[PDB]
Amino acid sequence: GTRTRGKLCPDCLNCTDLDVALGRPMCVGTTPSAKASILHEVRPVTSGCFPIMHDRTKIRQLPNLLRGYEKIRLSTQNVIDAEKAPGGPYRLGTSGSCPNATSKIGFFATMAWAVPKDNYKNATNPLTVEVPYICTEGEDQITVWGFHSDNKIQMKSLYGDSNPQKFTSSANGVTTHYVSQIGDFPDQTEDGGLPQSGRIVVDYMMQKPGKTGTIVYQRGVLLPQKVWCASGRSKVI
Amino acid sequence: EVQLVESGGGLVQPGRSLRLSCAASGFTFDDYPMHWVRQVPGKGLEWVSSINWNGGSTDHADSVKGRFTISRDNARNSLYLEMNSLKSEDTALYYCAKDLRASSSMDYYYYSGMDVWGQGTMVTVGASTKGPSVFPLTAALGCLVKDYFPEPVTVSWNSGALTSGVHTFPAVLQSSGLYSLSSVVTVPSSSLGTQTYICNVNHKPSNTKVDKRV
Amino acid sequence: DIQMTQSPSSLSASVGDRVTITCQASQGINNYLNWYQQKPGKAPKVLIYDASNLQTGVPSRFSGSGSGTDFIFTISSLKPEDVATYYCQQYENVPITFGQGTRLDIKRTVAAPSVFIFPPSDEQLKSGTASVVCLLNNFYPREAKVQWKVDNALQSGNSQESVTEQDSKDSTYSLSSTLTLSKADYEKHKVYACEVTVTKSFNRGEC
Ligand SMILES: *[C@@H]1O[C@H](CO)[C@@H](O[C@@H]2O[C@H](CO)[C@@H](O[C@@H]3O[C@H](CO)[C@@H](O)[C@H](O)[C@@H]3O)[C@H](O)[C@H]2NC(C)=O)[C@H](O)[C@H]1NC(C)=O
Repeated sequence: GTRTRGKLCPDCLNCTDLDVALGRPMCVGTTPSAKASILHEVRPVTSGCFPIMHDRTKIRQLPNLLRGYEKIRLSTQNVIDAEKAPGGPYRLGTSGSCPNATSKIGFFATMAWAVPKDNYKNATNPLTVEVPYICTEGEDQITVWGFHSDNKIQMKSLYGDSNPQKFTSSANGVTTHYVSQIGDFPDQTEDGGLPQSGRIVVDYMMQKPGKTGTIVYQRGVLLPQKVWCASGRSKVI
Repeated sequence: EVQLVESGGGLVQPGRSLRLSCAASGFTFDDYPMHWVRQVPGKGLEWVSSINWNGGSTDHADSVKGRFTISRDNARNSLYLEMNSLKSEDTALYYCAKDLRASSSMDYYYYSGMDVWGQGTMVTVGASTKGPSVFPLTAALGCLVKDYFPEPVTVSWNSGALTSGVHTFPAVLQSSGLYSLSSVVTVPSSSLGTQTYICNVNHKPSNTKVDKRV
Repeated sequence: DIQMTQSPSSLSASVGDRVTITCQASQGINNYLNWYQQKPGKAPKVLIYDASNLQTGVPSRFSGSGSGTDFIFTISSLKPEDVATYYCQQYENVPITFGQGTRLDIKRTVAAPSVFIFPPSDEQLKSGTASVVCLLNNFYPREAKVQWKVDNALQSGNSQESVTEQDSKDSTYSLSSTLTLSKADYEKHKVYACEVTVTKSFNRGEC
């Protein structure tokens, strides 16, 4: 009678569950719904895009929570205009470490890499941005955020100061802060094999239907563009 | 008008160091990566160094690995190239060019075709710069540049009022280590009494300009 | 590292002719190749980007092709305005490399050189130096022989020449002969003339 799904996206070849979860390029596809989904990975491991400091956050259990939801679909449209966020003009950070069928460049769709234009050189002030609820009638807002941090000189090469950056988000009573890490980054893991002195810290926040999402950030943030709209409950096993 | 103007040419003795500059105008300078390309006069093309729109990804050729360094400022619409410990082979003409792709790649793969080149400036790698001696000449006439040193030099005519029917000869290499070239123009017979023709010469490293009448 | 090798290096073809230049890469490259036109003395300009995509603003007669290991360049109909040296350029991984370049020149004219002879200026003689110029302007062959003769004496090694090139207006190579001399040797002989393989002559101090 009923059917099952172990792979969150069939027809997404060579893509693990966390590959399609982060919105890795060449892993986006139709993610259908089945009331009885099977759990397979104790350690959801990625493969491809920019290396991740997985242990810094609770990011590893995004699909195992998403698999408990019946219907799943990524955001049809962007959540916020990244370039028009406060704190100066921003350039959509593309990258060659996350390739694409047309060109070797690309990046996550769930998150965009914000880079301040070279007009930026000033003592900064903390910033804030809300996160709307674009999702449908009952589908919960599963927003995926993060920030980038590189070596000491590369941060100063990209941003105004070599000093660490401060971030924090809050939604549905869950409030968490984050400070960036500089230098002596751990080994490259779950990447495409290309050397990168920078690292990525990924996390997510849940907004019940109508609940606004708050995001306070500094330089080096990975603002979300696409987000997950999931509702109901799917049987986990 | 989209322009790319190189600057800082002249003479340097072996082992020295230089800081070349390039000025951009007429386009959104911040979106396109930049390249530097050298060329020995009358020879092939060799690539120097390339940088993305950001200062995040720098790539150098192995021929100038550790000796040259690229740098840019998008707030001032200027591109720089820092050169250290210049070798004898580095004597060439160096071009400033922008990339055509606007991809803000920040990764290894960001370089593409140029589509826009500057006029270039000459890098010479060790004797005092000399100023030229200028000598004048249907009928024909011209002007001789003699007794000078640096190859970069141009000749204008009537303050630039005649390029048709003219022919500019490349520099010759005398056994005296000094360059030499001339430029002549085809004129009718009756032009000897009606129009006064003037040839205009300029030498940049020695700040020498001489305009002579026949 | 990548290296590019272009095939003909020197191409001679008639007006309105279809010419073909190939550029094969040392290693494999997928469509990442561009082409450039460079007339002598001026800055190069791009013609074809990313394997056969014609650049906006350039004539439609140009065209490219190629994929994988072998890449092709094509000029459908030749206009005299197309004379230049052409380079293929890759934008795949590592330093972008060019071919060693291919030069192109045209193969339809026979027009006879115009000959002009110029006595040196008086103001140059006041500095202890004299230099005579022998000119041959707008001649097709380029393959030409010019000799000097000062009073039936052969001038050897003391003359120099220049590569005038051909301006792209149905024109052809020119040439000037620079005979370098000193002041002492100048006033010791009378007749000056340069042989062409026809000769114009003058006398030192006459009208
Ligand atoms: C990943 O591959 C997809 C195709 O499966 C790319 O799709 C489209 O690519 C263009 C070119 O980068 C994107 O930008 C647009 O380009 C046009 C032409 O230059 C420009 O006029 C527009 O203003 C826009 O910048 C386009 O947004 C994109 N569309 C979609 C739905 O993806 C995609 O670009 C590739 N990924 C990345 C990061 O480029």
